Amino acid sequence: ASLRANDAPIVLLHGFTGWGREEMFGFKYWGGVRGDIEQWLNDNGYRTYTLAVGPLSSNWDRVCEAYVQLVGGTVDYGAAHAAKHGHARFGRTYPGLLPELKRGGRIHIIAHSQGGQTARMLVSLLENGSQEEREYAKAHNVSLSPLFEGGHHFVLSVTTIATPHDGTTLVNMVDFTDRFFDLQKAVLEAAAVASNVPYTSQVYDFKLDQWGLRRQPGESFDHYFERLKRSPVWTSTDTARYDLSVSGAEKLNQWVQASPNTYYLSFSTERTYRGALTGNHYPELGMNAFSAVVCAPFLGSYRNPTLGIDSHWLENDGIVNTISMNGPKRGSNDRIVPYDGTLKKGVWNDMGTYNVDHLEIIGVDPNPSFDIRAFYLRLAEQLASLQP
Amino acid sequence: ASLRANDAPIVLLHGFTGWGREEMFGFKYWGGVRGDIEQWLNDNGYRTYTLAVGPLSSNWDRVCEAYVQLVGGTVDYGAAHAAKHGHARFGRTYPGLLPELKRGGRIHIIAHSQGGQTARMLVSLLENGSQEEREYAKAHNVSLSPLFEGGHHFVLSVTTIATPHDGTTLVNMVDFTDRFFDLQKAVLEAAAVASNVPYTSQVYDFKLDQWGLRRQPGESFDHYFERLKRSPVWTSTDTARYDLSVSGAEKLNQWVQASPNTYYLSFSTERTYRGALTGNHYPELGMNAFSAVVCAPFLGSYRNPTLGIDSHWLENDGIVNTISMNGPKRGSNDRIVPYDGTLKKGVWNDMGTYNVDHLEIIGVDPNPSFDIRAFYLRLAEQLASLQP
Ligand SMILES: [Ca+2]
Ligand SMILES: [Ca+2]
Ligand SMILES: [Zn+2]
Ligand SMILES: [Zn+2]
Repeated sequence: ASLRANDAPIVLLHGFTGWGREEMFGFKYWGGVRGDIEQWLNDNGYRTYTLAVGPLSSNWDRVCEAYVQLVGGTVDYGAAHAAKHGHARFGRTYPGLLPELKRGGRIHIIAHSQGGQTARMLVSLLENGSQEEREYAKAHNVSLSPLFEGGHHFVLSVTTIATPHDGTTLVNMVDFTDRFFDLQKAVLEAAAVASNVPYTSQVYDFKLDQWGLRRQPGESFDHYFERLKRSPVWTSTDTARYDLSVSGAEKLNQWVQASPNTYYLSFSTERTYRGALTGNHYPELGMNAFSAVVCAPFLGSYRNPTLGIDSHWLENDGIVNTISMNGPKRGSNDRIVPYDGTLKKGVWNDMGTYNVDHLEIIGVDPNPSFDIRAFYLRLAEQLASLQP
Repeated sequence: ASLRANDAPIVLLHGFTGWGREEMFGFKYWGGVRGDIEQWLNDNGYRTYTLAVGPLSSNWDRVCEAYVQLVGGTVDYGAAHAAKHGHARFGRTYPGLLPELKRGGRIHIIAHSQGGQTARMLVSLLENGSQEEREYAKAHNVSLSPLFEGGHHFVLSVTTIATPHDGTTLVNMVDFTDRFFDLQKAVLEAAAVASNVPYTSQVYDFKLDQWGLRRQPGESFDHYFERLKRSPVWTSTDTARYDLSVSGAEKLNQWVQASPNTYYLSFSTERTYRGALTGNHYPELGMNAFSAVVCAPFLGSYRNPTLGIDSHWLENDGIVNTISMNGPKRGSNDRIVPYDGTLKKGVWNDMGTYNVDHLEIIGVDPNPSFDIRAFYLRLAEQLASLQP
């Protein structure tokens, strides 16, 4: 084995789709059709909790919501940020899953997809806060969340799985808007939830209290998504959509840097093959059907030489280009090193590339030759082994 | 399709930025980074020409310059106007793009931003002349341009695109003068022209002979613009700056009326979203960067109750308040009617609001979701269908 060297709990964080345990009739994002990842970890002695933040919201907003769900309180988005983007300053209120974070407890965050951007941004906020929010607060005389002060530190490690640290070219597809929401619908269907029914109960809450957006009594997911597509959580720059783009991701990278206090681990995925006498990449047998028909072919061919989107960008997992996943590179100075058997603090420990697609790595799409329980249990044992 | 009912060629007219086909070396105002709109219309059978008048000059001066660019001759600003504002009576001399117009036939004018004011003014002069220039000429025994005589029905239609018919609140910003010249600097840089380089060749000629202003070869645009800011083309009432203001635009609307023999079409643009609880408008992802940072915020929040500049004025395309675009209203009796399939004479046929910004709509800023070719080919086809 490795020997347990820390007792930090694990916290799970989803991407641009995702929801809590009570949502979606209980079908879990972390485990999908394969079972319940949190429960398996807990059952094996690794305390684990799950976060639910806005799937379409910006990394900043998600990071504010996460802090509040972890420590307890009302989501405070920052008076400056909120004035700039025109949404409320305050979101929902949470009991707090781990109030010991205020007195020295720490955590391990395991994040999938965009969750990896959100996790990085939370560590950077904890540590350095935000100069702009500090200055706005005193100038306008309003209160200020401790999150924007800096000098807090409570994340021992961040692990990212299939994260677009450098963006994904998928956002450059012509009909990206309609295709992105058809993807949402496909994930709904993997969970046995219909997109043409006005469910009285909520089932998938987008957490859009700040923008005043809420599914209406009598409205289906089809109709809701048509409104979301025309609303600020899709058309502004304060969105997941902007942060997912190669250029948006680079801007985030310019200010969200690795902390020397925190171990970073990265997992990459791929599920494509290289075509004959082309550099193009094509979806492998078994890739989730939606991505195989709709996303994988564009991802495996779109090039932009002027921007450095070359041959190495075409390999993908059906949603994100594989090269984007080992850690932030564009607009960043973080260091990335191949895992060599000893994890190191303050740099990206590239744990390699797995032959599994974007939704398979979380159980949402089946893949019987992928032993997902062993993957997560082994990751938990490594996290458990990190020196404090 | 529809049937063609006139042979009237199309003439393109820019706004408060704009330059000739051979200027800005090749980078075209009409088409920018997307291509060359005049060329598409020509290659698709729609005969088309391009005018280039003083970008910062008053609508009157532009109109006079436009007249002479079309029928040929030496520009004539009118002796009364010239002595009143203190600039030369005569400007440049042109061969004429369509001297045949002097003896019959017609044109369709498609004009963007302030070109729309200019087009409306040309039509009014063509049809009514100027009583004032008539009296002056007679009282002083001096010659008179046929432009001021009246009785010339050269224009079959005027289509406006993002025109500030009731003005734009941008002019009310605290540092409008400095920011306006930064806007010019930004359009230069979109064509790759630097503002700190002492270009020997003209590159972008402001066509300010009447005022004796011209950039000295080897003078940078930075330096030139500094002189323009302190010159009459920035400081007098005979300028674009004044006609683009709310009161200036109301004054123009008080005398430039819709002619009964001409079809007017307006296209409106918007690229902002409404804030959750402020009524304010905010720039959408994708809006050209200069506007999004420097202009759209002020536009989407500036109100002046005294003048009825309301919540409805806040929606914008990054340069002009959208409500200003469907046609003249402040100080006008023109009738404006939503398009219902048939274009009517002597009124404003409001063709709708498009989700495109001020520069995207002429191709100067990119927007892959906007099919700019089809937008122009459809319009041309519609203009070709008009019954004279
Ligand atoms: Ca599969
Ligand atoms: Ca754009
Ligand atoms: Zn926000
Ligand atoms: Zn003048």
